[PDB]
Amino acid sequence: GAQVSTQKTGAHEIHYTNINYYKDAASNSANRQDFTQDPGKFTEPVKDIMVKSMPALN
Amino acid sequence: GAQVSTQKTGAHEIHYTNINYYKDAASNSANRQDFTQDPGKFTEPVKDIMVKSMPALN
Amino acid sequence: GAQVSTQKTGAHEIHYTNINYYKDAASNSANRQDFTQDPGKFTEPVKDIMVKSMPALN
Amino acid sequence: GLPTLSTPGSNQFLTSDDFQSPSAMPQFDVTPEMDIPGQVNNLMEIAEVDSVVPVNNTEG
Amino acid sequence: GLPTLSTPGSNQFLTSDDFQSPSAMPQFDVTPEMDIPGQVNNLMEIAEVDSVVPVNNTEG
Amino acid sequence: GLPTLSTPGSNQFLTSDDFQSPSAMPQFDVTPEMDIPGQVNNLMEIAEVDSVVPVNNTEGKVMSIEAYQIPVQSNPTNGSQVFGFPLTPGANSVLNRTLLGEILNYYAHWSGSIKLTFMFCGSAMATGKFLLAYSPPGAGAPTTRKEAMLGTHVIWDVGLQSSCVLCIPWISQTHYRYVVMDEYTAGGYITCWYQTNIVVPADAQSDCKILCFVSACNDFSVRMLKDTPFIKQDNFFQ
Amino acid sequence: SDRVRSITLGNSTITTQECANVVVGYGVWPTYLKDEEATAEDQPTQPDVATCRFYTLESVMWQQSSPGWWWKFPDALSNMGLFGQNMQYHYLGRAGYTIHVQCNASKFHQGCLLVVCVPEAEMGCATLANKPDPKSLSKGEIANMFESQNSTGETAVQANVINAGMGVGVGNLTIFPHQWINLRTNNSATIVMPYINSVPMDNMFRHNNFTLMVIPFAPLSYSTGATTYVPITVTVAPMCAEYNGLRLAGKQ
Amino acid sequence: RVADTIGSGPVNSESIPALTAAETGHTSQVVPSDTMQTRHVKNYHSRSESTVENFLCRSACVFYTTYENHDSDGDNFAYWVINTRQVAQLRRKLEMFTYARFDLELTFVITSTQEQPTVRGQDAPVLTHQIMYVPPGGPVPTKVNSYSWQTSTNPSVFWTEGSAPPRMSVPFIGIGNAYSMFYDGWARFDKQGTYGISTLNNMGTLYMRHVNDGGPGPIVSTVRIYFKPKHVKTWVPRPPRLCQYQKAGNVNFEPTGVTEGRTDITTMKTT
Amino acid sequence: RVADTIGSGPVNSESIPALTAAETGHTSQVVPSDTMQTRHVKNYHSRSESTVENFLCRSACVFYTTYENHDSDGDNFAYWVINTRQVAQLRRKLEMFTYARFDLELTFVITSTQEQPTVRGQDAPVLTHQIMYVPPGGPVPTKVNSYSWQTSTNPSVFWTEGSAPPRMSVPFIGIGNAYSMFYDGWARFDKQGTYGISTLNNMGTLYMRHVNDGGPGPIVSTVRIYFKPKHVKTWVPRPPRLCQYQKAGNVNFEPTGVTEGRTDITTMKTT
Amino acid sequence: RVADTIGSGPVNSESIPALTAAETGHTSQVVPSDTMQTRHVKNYHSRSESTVENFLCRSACVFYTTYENHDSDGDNFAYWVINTRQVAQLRRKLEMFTYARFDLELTFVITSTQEQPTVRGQDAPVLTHQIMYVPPGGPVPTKVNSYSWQTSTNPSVFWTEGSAPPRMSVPFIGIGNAYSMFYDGWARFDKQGTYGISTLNNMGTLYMRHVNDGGPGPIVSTVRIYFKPKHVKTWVPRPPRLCQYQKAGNVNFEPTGVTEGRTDITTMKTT
Ligand SMILES: CCCCCCCCCCCCC/C=C/[C@@H](O)[C@H](N)CO
Ligand SMILES: CCCCCCCCCCCCC/C=C/[C@@H](O)[C@H](N)CO
Ligand SMILES: CCCCCCCCCCCCC/C=C/[C@@H](O)[C@H](N)CO
Repeated sequence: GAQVSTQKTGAHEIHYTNINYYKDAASNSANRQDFTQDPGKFTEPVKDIMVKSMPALN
Repeated sequence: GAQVSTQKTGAHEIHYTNINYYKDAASNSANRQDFTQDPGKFTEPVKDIMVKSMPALN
Repeated sequence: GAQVSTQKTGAHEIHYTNINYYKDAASNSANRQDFTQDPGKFTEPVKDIMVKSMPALN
Repeated sequence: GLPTLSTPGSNQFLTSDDFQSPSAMPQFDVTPEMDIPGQVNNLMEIAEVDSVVPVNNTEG
Repeated sequence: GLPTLSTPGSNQFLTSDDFQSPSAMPQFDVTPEMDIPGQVNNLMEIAEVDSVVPVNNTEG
Repeated sequence: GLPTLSTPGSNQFLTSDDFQSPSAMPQFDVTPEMDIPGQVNNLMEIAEVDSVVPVNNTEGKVMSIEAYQIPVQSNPTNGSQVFGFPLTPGANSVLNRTLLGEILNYYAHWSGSIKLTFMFCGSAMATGKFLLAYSPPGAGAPTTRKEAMLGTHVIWDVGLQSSCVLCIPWISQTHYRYVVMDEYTAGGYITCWYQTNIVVPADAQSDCKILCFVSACNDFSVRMLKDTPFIKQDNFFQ
Repeated sequence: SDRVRSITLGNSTITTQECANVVVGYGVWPTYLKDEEATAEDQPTQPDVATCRFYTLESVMWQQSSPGWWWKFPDALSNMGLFGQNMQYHYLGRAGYTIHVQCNASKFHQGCLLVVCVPEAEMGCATLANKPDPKSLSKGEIANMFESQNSTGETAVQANVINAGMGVGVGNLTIFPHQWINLRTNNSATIVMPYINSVPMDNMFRHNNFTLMVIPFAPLSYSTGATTYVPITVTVAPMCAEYNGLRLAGKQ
Repeated sequence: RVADTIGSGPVNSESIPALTAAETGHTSQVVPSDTMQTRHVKNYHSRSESTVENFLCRSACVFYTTYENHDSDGDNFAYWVINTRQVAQLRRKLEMFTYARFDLELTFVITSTQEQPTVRGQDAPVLTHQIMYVPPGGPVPTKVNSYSWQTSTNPSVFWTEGSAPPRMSVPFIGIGNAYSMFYDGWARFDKQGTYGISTLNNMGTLYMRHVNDGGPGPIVSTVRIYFKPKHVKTWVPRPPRLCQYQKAGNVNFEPTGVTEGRTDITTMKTT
Repeated sequence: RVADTIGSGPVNSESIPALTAAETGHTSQVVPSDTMQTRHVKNYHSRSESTVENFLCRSACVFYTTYENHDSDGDNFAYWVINTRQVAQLRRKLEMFTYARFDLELTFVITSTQEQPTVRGQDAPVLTHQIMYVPPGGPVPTKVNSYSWQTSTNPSVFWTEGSAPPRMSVPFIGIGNAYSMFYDGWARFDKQGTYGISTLNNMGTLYMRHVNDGGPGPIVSTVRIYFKPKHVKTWVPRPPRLCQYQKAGNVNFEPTGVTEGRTDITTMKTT
Repeated sequence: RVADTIGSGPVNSESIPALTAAETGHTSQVVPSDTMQTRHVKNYHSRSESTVENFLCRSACVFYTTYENHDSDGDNFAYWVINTRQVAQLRRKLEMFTYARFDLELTFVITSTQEQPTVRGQDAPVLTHQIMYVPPGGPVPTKVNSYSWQTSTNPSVFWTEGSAPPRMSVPFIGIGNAYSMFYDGWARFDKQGTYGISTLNNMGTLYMRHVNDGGPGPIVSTVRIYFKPKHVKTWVPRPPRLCQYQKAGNVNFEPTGVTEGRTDITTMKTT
């Protein structure tokens, strides 16, 4: 059960391969490839949206 | 995801096998098999071609 | 690209497996299984064959 | 044994290495995740938030 | 790391061993083979050739 | 554990080894490539470019742009020698410092044809014919034009085309010669002689210069990397 | 035909009666910066015809003892009309150039110049423990000169021609884009240089980019009576010049 | 792979291959067949070893320094501000190109030696070293036991003696699109200040020390640092360095002759 | 990956992007295009290295202590009650978040040194150490040879000198749904007693010792402990610690200025 | 595999297998069946071990030399100009053939010893050696710390004591189409100068040294070099060397008897 992922390659111009050998998920290597991103939680917690090109205070 | 390439064999008379084990392309071995070659950049940068059998200065 | 060959077993009564890991043919193990054999070069370099049961000098 | 050859790097401890390692507590059953407001994934989510700049940082 | 266990024999240097080894000269382009008369493959090709026996190997 | 057996070679550090290694900076995002003019892929692209050969590398001239200027003039005699140097590109002072020679010096063996181009820098009113020749080893070096002429030669006639090419064919018993200078690997002699003479009208200089360039032909290749003997050091620069 | 030549940029035309070809950069022809290669986000100015035209620098006289001359670009053009004004008002800029070196003699004259453009020509100081000074490096549109003996100076550039001020064999300057002006056949050299740098754009005052070097390998020579005044003129045209980061003007 | 030499025979034409005009700044593409009678040769020679990658891709010492087990405060630990210009060899190779882009494979050879004020019953346990890389701006150590050695973020390697050269790979960490080997410019827009390649140089500092604290007998360890470019891309080739190097931060040189000399333009005697 | 800057041109509208009301507690989502003429830029920059995991996922020393081969009873063995607050570096990083959940990769660097009363013919066999983790409640050792070192259930590592940093992985062992980096509360419902983060701290104790019993010459060994969070999840980001740390068990601080100062609001001279 | 002996019976023919003419320079292809009554034998014997490859393919010491940790300048480092003629054993094997082509597997056995002016508290850290190969023409070292040891291009091996024989593989590096074991010719066309096999010999030099600089007590290390031909091709077999060797650079010999003698052509007593 080998897993083939993608290496960090760079941008203006390849895969790896991993097999887990231990019975415990804690033994696994790092999740260095998780790129989820949601600023909205902290940057726009306002209940009434807020459009940019609009008069902020009506 | 094993990659099979060709060894430097010699000419007047075979494959390898590589698996990358690291998440970063920088960890990979050398690109010792890249044989691109273009002298034209330095040997003939002249705008008007230049044929060999011809009178260089017309 | 694993290669499976035959072990020296003996005669009056099995396979191995090899994978090459280096980019250069010189890194490979020995050719201990090449059994070509041609004495004719040294034992019979005579231009006119020479049959055994025959009178050597006619 | 499978013929092997050790390479430079063997046995070093690089702080930013990333390998698997045995777990000292086999089969340990972790406590179920919850769902806390405000999860963060990238430091940039923080840098994208306004902070008050001390422009008037003179002496006293 | 892949759990491994070293066996007796590890690190010895046996003169008749047969393993792969890194090449000190990567990508070295050898000189094309030729085709020389008289190739030999087995010492027996030599032993199958007549040599003059010194039967009269007395003293002087 | 998977039963394993370590082999000779384990733990050594061979400078020309080629293995993978962990990256100290995981997930580092490199800066996008650009596209710069002049990319190079093989040192041979450089060795294929003409460089000015210091044929006139005598004594005091070696620190003067003069090292590069071959003297040529009108003479009262016939078939005089203009210059001469051996085909020992890797080790001879005439050639070893050119782009070609510098690259040869990072290697131990070389093989190929070489092009020598001669550019006449006289004046438009000067004329002359020269005989450029290459003589494989074995007999000596030619001491007269009749001797040189019996070998590989081109007869250059000065006119509109300032330049002319003597191409030196690869004639060796080996396949590769050492850059290092061995009598076994001797490569012959390059010489030039007046075929006629530099004739010029009155009120035009009779003394002219000729520049000579070198580069590899398309069959050229070097083998066996080594450090150059050309760069020393006593201790770390600061 | 084909030794003759005509080049028009802006409101300026150059004509040649006897050239070779036109050497082009490293085969690359100049072009504006692509969105995929760009990093500075502001909209660039691309004046065009007002900036990409032929500027003729001061002439220089070739004498039988001249070791050579050199000019640094963009520096040499920092005072030329609008090209110079754009350099002042902008943090960043980039451009290519068509360089046309002129030098006519007579048929009875002789000599041969190497005309090279050396990208990134860092120069050495005459005295090892110092750095040369701005002016020893570039006198603007005024050529600096190489010397035929070790220069001495406490802050001067080690200008002995044989090492081209860079610590290399002057005879190998050839791997750089170049042409020769062998009076016997030529009379001008034209070299188009694409923008070469390790960044998409750069400040035009603090970085020089490439240096034009004109070096005689066969000295001017002639018989008495022949004119002894043989100037070498240099006309250059920026190509595809764009600037970014407008603000007030100056260095600093 | 190289070109076959195609067989050619007699000629009597008005095509003149041998005659050109080098003024054009163009290198002639002549081959033997153009000026002599050639036989056909199937050439098998390859240019594998002159590929820029195989040329630069061999580990090279770029520096070394020392530090001591005991002895206090300079001696205790060492540091090096990373740069490739303090050694002749490598520096001249990289310098055959104006710009380059590549990854690196660092290998360290660390060796130890005993110093004279010996002591009796000296029987020291094996030594473990720590090398820490401090990116520009990071708090730098001031003595063998400064807080900064805790490396919560800077990368470090801990290596024990007798166990095979520690090694890592580092990406192209440049901030431009390539590493510049030359820079004919200044760091400041007013041109006051530094001039030359050093204006660009800001790759951080390495710091090394012993981990086991000082024992009775003094010990000195030397750290040799090796660089091996990998995944190489190189632009704008230049002439190889003629004059020897004088300084690490600039191109300063003593004028030097173009070649060795010989007696006359006629001497076949190779020097 | 980051955003491309989309090209924009002149405007003359009644849409006012630049004007907002920060009172809303909402950060403006303006970009260059909104206030100036922009060119198009295809941005390839990635935020790979600021991911919470890559930020915390690097081994960091969290402590170290020592013990001696021979010398009797304090000295003989050492112990440490696990906590991440005795070091500045790591502690400040974890503390950029209020709650966190993660696995750990422990690595130990163990080094030994000789002490002065030397002895002749001192030639000591290699040293083997034992580290034992004692979960809260387990019988703790009282001297180098207490019965508890038999570890029939507590996990322990036996490691020999010269053989590469012992290492293990430990799961998220918390009893809540996350590790709390802050706790504005008390341990007792009557508020008497401890207050603050220490009320939560109960992760056990580590115990180390030499295994080979004391030889002639005295030896001291130091155990450096490294923590490396893995498989990280973090909630409720907070301002980075300004004031230096004073105590390991609380947030006590000495008031400190918001930044360094400068001469006037007009000084461009960067400090 | 070998031939079966086919059963044969009585004969009374005019075909005479036993009678030939050796003058032809042709070896008779007779077998038992031709001169006697044979039974059938299915022969399973194989000639696997006499294959040229198995014959030459076993590591053989080709030389060894020594150098010292401390002591200054000859002593400090060693060098060897590669050649296979300084040892009897291997040399005689390769020499059973005129030309040969093969790859090589180098293995080095490096051992160290203490020298008498001992010193007290001598406790030396492990030793690391460096071996460098200098292709013909490369700048050669002049003392243990010459710049050339930085090996930016020459290949080198750094090996630490106690860790298993360093080993590499080297291709057929010859410049001809095969390595010549004999050369009945001269290096110069005028026949003045050297004559014989040495004219061809130009394979470079090996250089070795200690890396850790000299400690109190003197140490001498010996480097044994092993060659193992691989991927062997051999042409033109020749008689095995009779006379013992005298010189490494030529075939010079002292005449010697064809065999040992015995009392008469009638003595069955094996010597
Ligand atoms: C745990 C150890 C980590 C070690 C990290 C080392 C990082 C440094 C890599 C430097 C590569 C530099 C090569 C030189 C480039 C310079 O020539 C140019 N001046 C820059 O433009
Ligand atoms: C054989 C060796 C086994 C070693 C086992 C070590 C287990 C301890 C893991 C501790 C992770 C703790 C990180 C800190 C959390 C605290 O900040 C919070 N106060 C708890 O809510
Ligand atoms: C890092 C260590 C690199 C070591 C490289 C050693 C290279 C030398 C290989 C030599 C093979 C030579 C065998 C002998 C051949 C001679 O008999 C003939 N005279 C040549 O024709």
